[PDB]
Amino acid sequence: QFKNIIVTGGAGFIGSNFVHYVYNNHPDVHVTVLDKLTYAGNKANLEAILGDRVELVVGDIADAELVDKLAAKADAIVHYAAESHNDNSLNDPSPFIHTNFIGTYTLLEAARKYDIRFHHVSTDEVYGDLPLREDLPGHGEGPGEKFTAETNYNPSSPYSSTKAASDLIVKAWVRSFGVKATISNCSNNYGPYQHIEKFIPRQITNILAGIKPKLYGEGKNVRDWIHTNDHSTGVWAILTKGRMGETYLIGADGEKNNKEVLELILEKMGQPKDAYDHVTDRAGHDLRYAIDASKLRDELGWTPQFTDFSEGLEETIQWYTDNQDWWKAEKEAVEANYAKTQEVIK
Amino acid sequence: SQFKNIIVTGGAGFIGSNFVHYVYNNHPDVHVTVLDKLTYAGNKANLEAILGDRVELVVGDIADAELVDKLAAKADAIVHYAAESHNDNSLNDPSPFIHTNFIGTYTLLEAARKYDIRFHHVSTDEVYGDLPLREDLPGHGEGPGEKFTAETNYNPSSPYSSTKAASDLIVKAWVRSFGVKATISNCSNNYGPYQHIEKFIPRQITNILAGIKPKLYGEGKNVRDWIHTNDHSTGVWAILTKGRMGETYLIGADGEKNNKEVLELILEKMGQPKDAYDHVTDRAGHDLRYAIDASKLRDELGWTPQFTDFSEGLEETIQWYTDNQDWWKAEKEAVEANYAKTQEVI
Ligand SMILES: NC(=O)c1ccc[n+]([C@@H]2O[C@H](COP(=O)([O-])OP(=O)(O)OC[C@H]3O[C@@H](n4cnc5c(N)ncnc54)[C@H](O)[C@@H]3O)[C@@H](O)[C@H]2O)c1
Ligand SMILES: NC(=O)c1ccc[n+]([C@@H]2O[C@H](COP(=O)([O-])OP(=O)(O)OC[C@H]3O[C@@H](n4cnc5c(N)ncnc54)[C@H](O)[C@@H]3O)[C@@H](O)[C@H]2O)c1
Ligand SMILES: Cc1cn([C@H]2C[C@H](O)[C@@H](COP(=O)(O)OP(=O)(O)O[C@H]3OC[C@@H](O)[C@H](O)[C@H]3O)O2)c(=O)[nH]c1=O
Repeated sequence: QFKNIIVTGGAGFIGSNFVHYVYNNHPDVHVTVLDKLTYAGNKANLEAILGDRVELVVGDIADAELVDKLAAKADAIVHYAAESHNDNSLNDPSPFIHTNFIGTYTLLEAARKYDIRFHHVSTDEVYGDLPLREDLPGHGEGPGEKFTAETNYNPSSPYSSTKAASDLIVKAWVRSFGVKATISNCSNNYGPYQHIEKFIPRQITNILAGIKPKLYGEGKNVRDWIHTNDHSTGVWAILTKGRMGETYLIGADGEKNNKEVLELILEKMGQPKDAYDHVTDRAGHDLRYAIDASKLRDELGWTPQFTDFSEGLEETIQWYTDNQDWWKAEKEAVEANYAKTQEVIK
Repeated sequence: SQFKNIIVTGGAGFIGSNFVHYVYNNHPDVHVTVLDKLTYAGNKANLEAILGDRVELVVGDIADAELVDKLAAKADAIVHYAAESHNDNSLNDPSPFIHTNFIGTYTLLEAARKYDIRFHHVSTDEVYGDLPLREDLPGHGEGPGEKFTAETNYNPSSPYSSTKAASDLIVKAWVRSFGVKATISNCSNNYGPYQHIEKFIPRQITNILAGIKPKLYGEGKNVRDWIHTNDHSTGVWAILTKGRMGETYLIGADGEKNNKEVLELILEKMGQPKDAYDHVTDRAGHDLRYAIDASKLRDELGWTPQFTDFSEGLEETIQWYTDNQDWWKAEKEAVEANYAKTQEVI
């Protein structure tokens, strides 16, 4: 149904996985990646697949003149570009305001001008926090104990705040101006090409570099893990078959606490169970996230394929091990940045 | 009276100027610095009588970080009214709404964080979206979820209401993440003296005084919950001085009416025939019914509205616009010409 799509943020983790998906499975589609190449953008994520199907344009989603030139030639925008890290947002919120809110607005106005399709990629963090399962009457399976499409927005941080704000203007542009938009809110992704500032890759690559893994407080927090490959298929389903104006939740029923994830990484890599450091906990830290993906399953027939987390994590560890040249140049700098605000608890 | 040097942003507009007069007359220990950009909606005449040693007007933008810093360094609280406030202007040109409502709120929040001072965010019932009419509700407007509460989901409809909702979300995230000392109020439709003639009630009153037909959008079945600006002022004062840090309070006076009935009352009170008006082009995405349950504010802080007789409040408002024609006569032609660009008689 689309032949010339713009993928914003396609040189990053999840966005580049999506571009690979289209290159492999839909070779009749042309992709134009629009990416600013911040600290998180990486030409190596796309270099081997650039050609007649995929092109890279370096620039800012808030650059209205550039966005206009690109949108005049496209039939859809799939929007991943964002500042994506909670810890960076606590240290300096400025680029989150610019990219996440002003950038989304700029893209919406182009979609309105050219009357083209727009899919907004977003997060479960817009809904805030939930209690741990041991503290709920239905132990996580009762009404209201997971997020649904009817859950109230209640974000906790400058990152999650600016994401939620962007979701709200998308929805208002549909009602007020008839923009052809859909929204997705997905749980925590993992897999190859994730930046080493994030939880799973940071621990794996610390171990590879002879550095201790780092756990925030005692590791009680719970995240709902989904493989990026499954997020790609979900977005493709919503883009091509979704109902205009609707919000869809994406998740794979994969809740784990941070302590248990770290213990699995240590064991898989041959390290002792206690070979890690407890570090300064995150201001305003969100407790538990959990997604009920019944609407997407029911309506569009999407099913996740990578539901064995043990096997998915094993393949992820092997990828970081086999591609050390992809991350080694960033290790010292990322760890030094964290050292400015985190220390070992003792 | 815990706060002795406050900043009131947007204090040269309708509701903000009414609040500054309330402070001058009722809290003589408070010095007020107004920060106002004087857009088409700002008017020094709304403040002139009380300008002097107790109230200063500083002309500038809430998005100018350098100016905001200089003022915040001398203050012990910020009460934030500055906004682009009109749904119709937001549909014609969303640009100033993005700049003022979102970037402006962000800039003020960063100053409150820097100086560790109290911040009260003034917002609207429109952040919650729309409700059905009472005749179409199983509880006739009296059941759970048939009026807005502090637990109601955000679901804004327009560029105006979505930028306001977005600003509310960052305020709450700055509280959880950084400990900013903020409260939020969400109020229903205000009326009274000093309201800009682009708005519903003053537009009809002044059109009649000028020899022009009033204008009703579609059949006028839409419902708004009217509160006198004087009661909004006492509500904000209560929340500023006694509210629980981080909480939202709703302000309303149980005054729901449809637009047609309000227009008919104006016509009757001004000695005009009941059919002496035009139906005109309806608003894109028009919100149907708004309604506020103000229980939380009444029960926890002891506030009660004093102007509960709408007929009498409207009578006094008509008299004000009649006695102060010099305050608005020069703006009439331009406001009506702007509306003619997008509104025709139907
Ligand atoms: N990572 C997750 O678990 C997760 C889950 C659900 C949703 N999301 C959302 O998915 C999207 C991508 O997340 P990710 O983890 O790949 O992020 P990432 O940090 O790996 O990549 C972000 C990309 O955006 C680019 N970028 C930043 N600012 C830009 C700007 N102004 N103009 C153009 N490009 C810009 C960067 O160069 C980078 O390539 C984001 O919208 C995020 O909120 C992430
Ligand atoms: N009018 C209502 O029924 C209603 C109800 C609830 C809350 N609100 C909110 O109350 C507040 C005041 O509304 P109002 O009806 O008095 O609006 P208004 O249009 O009468 O006044 C807006 C004021 O803000 C100033 N301003 C605009 N942009 C600015 C900027 N960037 N920097 C500094 N000043 C700027 C204008 O000069 C003007 O004096 C708004 O935040 C609005 O969202 C309105
Ligand atoms: C100007 C105008 C309005 N209307 C209708 C539209 C609305 O249903 C109603 C009120 O219109 P507005 O004065 O534009 O107010 P509203 O859109 O309800 O928003 C107001 O209250 C909420 C506040 O947040 C907002 O700032 C304020 O402008 O009357 C008419 O029928 N005829 C008119 O000429």
